[PDB]
Amino acid sequence: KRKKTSGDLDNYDVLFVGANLGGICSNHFDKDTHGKYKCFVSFDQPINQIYSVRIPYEQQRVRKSEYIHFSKKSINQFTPSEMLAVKEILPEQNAVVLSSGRRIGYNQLVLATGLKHDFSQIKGFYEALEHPEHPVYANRDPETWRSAQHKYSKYISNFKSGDGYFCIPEYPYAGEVECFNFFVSDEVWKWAQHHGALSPKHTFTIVNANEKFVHYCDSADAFIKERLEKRGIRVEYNTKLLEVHQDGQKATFINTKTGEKSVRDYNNLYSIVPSKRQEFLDKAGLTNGNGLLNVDHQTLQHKKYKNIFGLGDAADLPTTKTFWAGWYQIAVVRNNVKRNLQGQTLNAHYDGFSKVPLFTGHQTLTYVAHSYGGVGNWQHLKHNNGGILAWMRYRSWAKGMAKKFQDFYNGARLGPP
Amino acid sequence: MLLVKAVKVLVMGGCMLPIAFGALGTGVLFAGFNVALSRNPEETESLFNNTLMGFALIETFIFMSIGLGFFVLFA
Amino acid sequence: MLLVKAVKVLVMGGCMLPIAFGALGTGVLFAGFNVALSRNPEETESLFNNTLMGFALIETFIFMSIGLGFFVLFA
Amino acid sequence: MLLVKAVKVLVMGGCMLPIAFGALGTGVLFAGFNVALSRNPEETESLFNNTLMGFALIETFIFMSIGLGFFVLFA
Amino acid sequence: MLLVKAVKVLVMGGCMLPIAFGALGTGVLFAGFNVALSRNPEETESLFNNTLMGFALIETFIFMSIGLGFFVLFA
Amino acid sequence: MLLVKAVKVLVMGGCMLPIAFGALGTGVLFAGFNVALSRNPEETESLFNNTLMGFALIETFIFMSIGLGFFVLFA
Amino acid sequence: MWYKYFSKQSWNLRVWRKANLKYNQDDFGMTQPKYIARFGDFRFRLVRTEGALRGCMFFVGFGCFSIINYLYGRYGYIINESSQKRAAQDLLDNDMAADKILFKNRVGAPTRPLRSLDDM
Amino acid sequence: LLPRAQFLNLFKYVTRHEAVEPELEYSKNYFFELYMASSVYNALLNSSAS
Amino acid sequence: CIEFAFKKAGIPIVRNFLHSTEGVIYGLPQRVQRNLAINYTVKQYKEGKAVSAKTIKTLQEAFPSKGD
Amino acid sequence: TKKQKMEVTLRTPYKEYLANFDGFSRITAKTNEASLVIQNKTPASLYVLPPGPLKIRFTSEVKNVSGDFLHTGGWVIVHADNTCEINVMDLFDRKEVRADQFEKGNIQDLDTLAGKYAAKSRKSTVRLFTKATT
Amino acid sequence: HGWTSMLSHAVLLLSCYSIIIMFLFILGMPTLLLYDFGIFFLAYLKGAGKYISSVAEMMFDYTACLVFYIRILAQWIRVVLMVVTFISLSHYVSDFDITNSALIGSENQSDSMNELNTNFSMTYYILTVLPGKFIYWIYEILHTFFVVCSQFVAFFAIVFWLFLFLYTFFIIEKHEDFFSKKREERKKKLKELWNLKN
Ligand SMILES: CCCCCCCCCCCCCCCCCC(=O)OC[C@H](COP(=O)([O-])OCC(O)COP(=O)([O-])OC[C@@H](COC(=O)CCCCCCCCCCCCCCCCC)OC(=O)CCCCCCCCCCCCCCCCC)OC(=O)CCCCCCCCCCCCCCCCC
Ligand SMILES: CCCCCCCCCCCCCCCCCC(=O)OC[C@H](COP(=O)([O-])OCC(O)COP(=O)([O-])OC[C@@H](COC(=O)CCCCCCCCCCCCCCCCC)OC(=O)CCCCCCCCCCCCCCCCC)OC(=O)CCCCCCCCCCCCCCCCC
Ligand SMILES: CCCCCCCCCCCCCCCCCC(=O)OC[C@H](COP(=O)([O-])OCC(O)COP(=O)([O-])OC[C@@H](COC(=O)CCCCCCCCCCCCCCCCC)OC(=O)CCCCCCCCCCCCCCCCC)OC(=O)CCCCCCCCCCCCCCCCC
Ligand SMILES: NC(=O)c1ccc[n+]([C@@H]2O[C@H](COP(=O)([O-])OP(=O)(O)OC[C@H]3O[C@@H](n4cnc5c(N)ncnc54)[C@H](O)[C@@H]3O)[C@@H](O)[C@H]2O)c1
Repeated sequence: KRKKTSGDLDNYDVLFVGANLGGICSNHFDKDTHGKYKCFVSFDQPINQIYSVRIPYEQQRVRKSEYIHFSKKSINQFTPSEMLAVKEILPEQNAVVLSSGRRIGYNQLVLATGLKHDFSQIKGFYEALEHPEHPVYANRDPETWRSAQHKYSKYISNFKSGDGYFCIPEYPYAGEVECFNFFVSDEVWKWAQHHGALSPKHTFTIVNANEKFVHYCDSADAFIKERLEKRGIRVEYNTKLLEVHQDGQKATFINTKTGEKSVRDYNNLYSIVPSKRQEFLDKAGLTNGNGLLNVDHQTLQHKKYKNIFGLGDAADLPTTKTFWAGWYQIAVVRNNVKRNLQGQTLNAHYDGFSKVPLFTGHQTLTYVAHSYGGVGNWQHLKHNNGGILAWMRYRSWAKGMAKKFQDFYNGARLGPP
Repeated sequence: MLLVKAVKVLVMGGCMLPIAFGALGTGVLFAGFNVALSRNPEETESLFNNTLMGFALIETFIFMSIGLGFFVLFA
Repeated sequence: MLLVKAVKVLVMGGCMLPIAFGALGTGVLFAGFNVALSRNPEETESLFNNTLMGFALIETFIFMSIGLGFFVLFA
Repeated sequence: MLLVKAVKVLVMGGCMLPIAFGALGTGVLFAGFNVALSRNPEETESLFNNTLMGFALIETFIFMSIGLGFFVLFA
Repeated sequence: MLLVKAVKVLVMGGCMLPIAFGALGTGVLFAGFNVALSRNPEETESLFNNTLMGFALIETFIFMSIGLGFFVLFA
Repeated sequence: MLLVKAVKVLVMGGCMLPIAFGALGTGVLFAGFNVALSRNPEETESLFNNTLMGFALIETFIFMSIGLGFFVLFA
Repeated sequence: MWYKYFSKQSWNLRVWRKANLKYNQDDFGMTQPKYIARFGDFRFRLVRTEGALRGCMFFVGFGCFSIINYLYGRYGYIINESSQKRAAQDLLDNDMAADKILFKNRVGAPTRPLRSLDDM
Repeated sequence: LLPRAQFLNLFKYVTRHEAVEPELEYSKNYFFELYMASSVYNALLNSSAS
Repeated sequence: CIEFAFKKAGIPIVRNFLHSTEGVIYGLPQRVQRNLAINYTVKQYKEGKAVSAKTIKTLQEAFPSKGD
Repeated sequence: TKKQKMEVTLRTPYKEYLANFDGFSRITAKTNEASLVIQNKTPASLYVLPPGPLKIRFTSEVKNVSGDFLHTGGWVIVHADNTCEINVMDLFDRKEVRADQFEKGNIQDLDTLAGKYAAKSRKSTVRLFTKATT
Repeated sequence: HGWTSMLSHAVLLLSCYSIIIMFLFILGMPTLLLYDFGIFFLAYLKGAGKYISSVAEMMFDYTACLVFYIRILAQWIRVVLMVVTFISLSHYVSDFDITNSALIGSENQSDSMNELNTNFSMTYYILTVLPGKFIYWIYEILHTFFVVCSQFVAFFAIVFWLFLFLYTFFIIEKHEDFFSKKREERKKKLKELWNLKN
């Protein structure tokens, strides 16, 4: 019946930059308008790892097929796609130039470039993460690993002895609460000390470059720091990982507060991949300070260049950069963008809702729900100390969530509401 | 009562029907995996993975049937 | 009572249905293994390995039902 | 009592169901042997040795059914 | 006796099921022998012997059923 | 008694099952013979003889079935 | 010079106590799942291998099955005797109701059970 | 021109152009002759004309 | 058969076409007959060791085979 | 990336008949297994044609060619860019068949494993050519 | 068994014991094979488990151990066919027709010789009925030969040959290779004698 729109055009009326969240919006943007518009999508990476199930994945509760998804799947068939990153953006002309060089015009622009991982911020990190034996671990799997490599699942298991370091980069970074696995490791490593699998002379410290774990929610961060001390874990703030030596297992840390760098032997190193601001967004005069998009906190519309929007992680929003937060940010963009093409007003406001689970134990978790003002809902930090209630919620997220991201990309299942 | 009870255990037996088709369905899947391998054995790991995956989906139905069985046997 | 028992023994007989499909399912898997072998007899090892592995899953369902049979027969 | 006996014998008849499928599975297995043989007769021995092996497993289930057959008929 | 004898003779009718599948397995086997013969007629006698040979494995189940048939028909 | 006679005539009907499978088996046999002839028409006479021969084996099951039927119908 | 004639191709395995130590138990078997709890971890920690564990549970299973089968014979009436007395009188109540509504011919044979639904 | 051994190992990877009328085991060796004879036949003409 | 002629025997495709036309060379016009001709010389190269004349072209002379 | 409707090339080591032609509508030949038909949009594939007949339909009559030939053997390749090339050892028309001139001294063969297939093929082509004339 | 006819009151004594010996020692062959594997015997049969539950695998391991024996015991039904098929032939031969009409100068005058003996069978007896009895005879014996010859092979080819091909093997790796190098050195020591062509 309907024919697939053309991709070999000079300009469009809507343009999405991103496939993880920029694809879910496009697929949602068409069904809301019934395909009255021709929209183009342009991502950079071919694969989208489901970081929302990263911890169940490290527990091998989620197979590699249910954790690895291609970017094409998120985008529908009607809308064309091309894996070329934007080389520059000219809001004054309402156009976008790609790496190849083909100028493309637009009427409304949606940016979902999020936070780009930069392994080069830490010398020798990627080369040690790719080694199938070295005890250096990270938050995502490199693209060189095949289906037979399961090094990701050996961070907690293969910690027989030595000094362990869980490093957190400088904010802004991706995976604030959905990649914190220092509560499950403690429970698993508490058993190893009981029957001798883990040497008694070991050291585990959390190297947090930032001053607080959760920046836009004081209730959650206060709970974390409260629980970390109750467990007996040590932390070091203002310190960020700088270099990793794969030969002698040396980790170079630096205290940004004092500027004093040190070298520490490691035997099990985990780090959340650090992000990096993209210059093409700063050269166009769109980001503000840190490098995030300067957009409205309610409508997500950019301050200047009203024809441009922004959501996901690249947006500067006083909230936790989660995925469920994206579910409420795509429903707003598809609404406002629908109103800009019709000249109508923008009646869609984003409340700042964000929902991400915090794994408090090997098989227990609690949801970190909070709005813009850090105010939590009925689910905020409930059944946190374990129990039958937290046990069931854990199984619902590990054994029943990865099977849902297939529909989200297909379109069979939309957001929560 | 006993009549409805007789049908309950009777349905419980019917669950062995997919078990039969699951056996036949497995032979066909692996028979193709063999032929698919002799054609181009360069993709052992690939074809092999795709094989077991499909088989896993089959056991889903098999377990689903048995689950339906005990359920209807007591509900 | 007596009839429910009569149905139980009958359900036990129904277990011989996968036994039938397992024979056909086996002949098919070994039929392709022959052809798959003649097409590329150099790779006897890999193909042959996949045959028995597939056979295992096939017979696995066979005895699974037999277990289910005696279960319903006494439970 | 007399009823379950009439059912016991009735189940024993069902044991001839795999006896039927085993015949069909054979014609299919031997058909693949001929085509596989016509394809590459130089490797007959290998193709052949695998044939009887498969068939051995085929009628094994057939005998297995007869076992359960007489069991339920007398147990 | 007469009641069980009625189901006995009925079970004996079940033995005519392999008689059906044995015919189909035959039609399929000779089909493979013919098509396989065309592709490589150089080994006609070889294929021919294996054809009838395979058929012998078909009437195996046939006689087995009839034997098992008359047996339970009187045992 | 009277029912034993009724099941006997009922079994006699069961003999029409191989008559059904023999028809399908025959069509399949000639289906392959057609394609087989097109592959190597130089030996049409050889393929043809093998075609009817296989069919003769099919009618064996047929005569075997009705024979059993008329027997059980009168014995 | 026996090591001169030793073939290093036997280093493919490291056999110790009838087990190869170069076995990827982290990717295959009952030991692959990393979501195992405190009990399952302490169980594998003791035996170090699923092949040895399965071997011992093979015999320990018959012990438990043969024991619970005895306790259910000796004991058991403590929890099921009520359901047996229930089905006893129930089996007599329905029998007594059958004789009331059933066609008995000149001999005591229910020759017309299909007379109606209640008779069936 | 690459030798026979290198040609066969390279030809087996052929999957875009189907070869089922003659099976790949036969086609690989046949088209090798065409690949080799074509160059030889062309070379002789150029040299003979020169 | 072109396939088995190469499998069970080292008969190249070109030699097969030659043997194929061998029986029909006279039926074909003289234009084609002059094309089906192979005559050259092969020497094992010392001053005068060997001088082989390749003229048969159908047997194990130009295109050797396993059967020969 | 892609090519126009189609292009066919029929070449022979001693003469080139069609360097590139687009008027033809369909091609049919006989392979070892069965007869095939190659026309526009035919997917990529390789073929090897024994010494059989080759018939090709022309939308516009081409000079000096009849459209019906008997080749002694050739290779066929259908490139990815919707292009098929026919290369045969030699080509001629049926009108120049000159039947009944076969078996004129080349009947003698050698009893070997290779001579067996040699005679086998020679007989197969004879029966083919005899039918091709009809 | 002919040479054992006078050794006892049962001509088939040595045969009735051997079928039992043949059964018990074949029954112990798999049991001794598991003892040889050791405590890991279940991995030798089924391989690596799938579920973390030991109770779950416990059931899948009982099946593999049962199947391990069923492959053996289920083959004794082949011996039942060979016996049943052999007895049916003896029953047909021992009950085959023999009368005074085939005897030369019979003295059994009381065995239907002086009685009126008609029948209700087809006439032309030696052309119609008597051949048919021989036709069935040829079927009983051809069906017997084909059965006993076939079930005999399938029994030993499955109980011993195939059974041991599945659960046993030989390694290709070696631990010591000192014959290969000693033969080379020895061949240089005898180089002069070989030059004389022995
Ligand atoms: C009931 C009738 C009884 C009849 C008489 C019986 C007599 C028996 C006598 C002998 C006793 C048995 C001996 C058993 C050992 C034998 C040897 C052996 O087998 O090896 C060890 C073996 C080890 O097991 P395993 O297979 O290795 O473990 C599995 C995984 O490895 C484990 O993996 P994991 O370790 O990694 O993690 C496990 C778990 C995580 O585990 C945990 O985290 C739990 C740990 C908590 C520890 C808490 C400690 C508390 C402190 C102690 C007390 C302190 C006192 C405090 C003060 C008190 C003051 C008074 O994670 C999970 O999520 C598990 C999956 C989800 C649970 C599935 C359960 C399904 C059951 C459904 C039944 C529903 C019934 C509801 C009814 C409720 C109300 C009645 O032990 C057993 O097998 C136990 C026996 C199991 C038999 C099961 C048979 C029954 C099947 C289900 C029947 C369902 C009910 C039917 C009736 C219903 C009627 C209403
Ligand atoms: C009516 C009767 C019907 C039944 C008839 C049955 C007749 C069958 C006869 C079969 C022959 C039996 C003879 C067995 C000889 C055993 C000799 C021996 O001891 O040598 C050891 C030998 C094992 O040594 P290995 O394999 O050479 O090497 C060992 C590795 O080096 C070791 O490496 P690893 O160090 O890493 O291993 C770790 C450890 C792992 O061990 C574990 O799994 C751990 C278990 C947990 C322990 C509890 C832990 C509690 C922790 C509490 C912690 C609390 C602390 C709390 C904190 C405290 C704080 C202060 O492994 C072990 O050390 C244990 C291995 C020895 C287990 C012995 C199992 C066999 C017992 C059989 C009992 C039957 C007796 C009667 C026999 C009757 C004969 C007429 O045992 C065997 O090999 C057993 C083989 C059995 C094969 C035959 C199976 C026959 C199956 C029959 C059933 C057929 C069913 C189907 C029938 C169908 C119809 C017919
Ligand atoms: C201008 C016109 C002038 C002429 C016009 C008139 C022409 C004459 C018209 C005829 C009038 C009626 C004749 C009445 C007088 C009969 C007197 C007599 O001695 O009969 C005794 C004789 C025995 O009866 P019986 O002693 O009274 O016992 C009473 C019951 O049978 C007892 O009941 P039961 O059930 O207990 O008995 C068992 C039953 C058993 O059940 C059976 O009946 C067995 C049937 C199985 C065989 C059936 C197939 C036979 C034909 C196959 C040929 C087919 C070829 C074409 C195939 C095309 C396929 C589409 O019977 C027997 O066992 C009989 C065994 C003795 C016969 C076997 C040995 C014979 C030797 C044959 C060798 C032939 C070589 C050539 C020699 C020629 C000169 C002698 O009666 C007959 O058999 C009647 C025969 C009628 C002929 C049937 C058709 C024969 C076709 C042969 C074609 C080949 C030759 C072509 C010639 C073409 C000429 C144009
Ligand atoms: N835990 C982690 O480390 C992590 C990392 C990435 C994403 N996530 C999850 O993903 C959720 C949403 O992800 P997101 O949409 O905010 O960002 P993203 O990580 O999904 O990347 C944005 C998409 O646009 C592409 N992109 C980036 N720069 C581009 C450029 N110049 N040109 C073209 N394409 C470009 C990316 O390849 C990607 O397809 C987040 O809420 C978070 O939960 C987590």
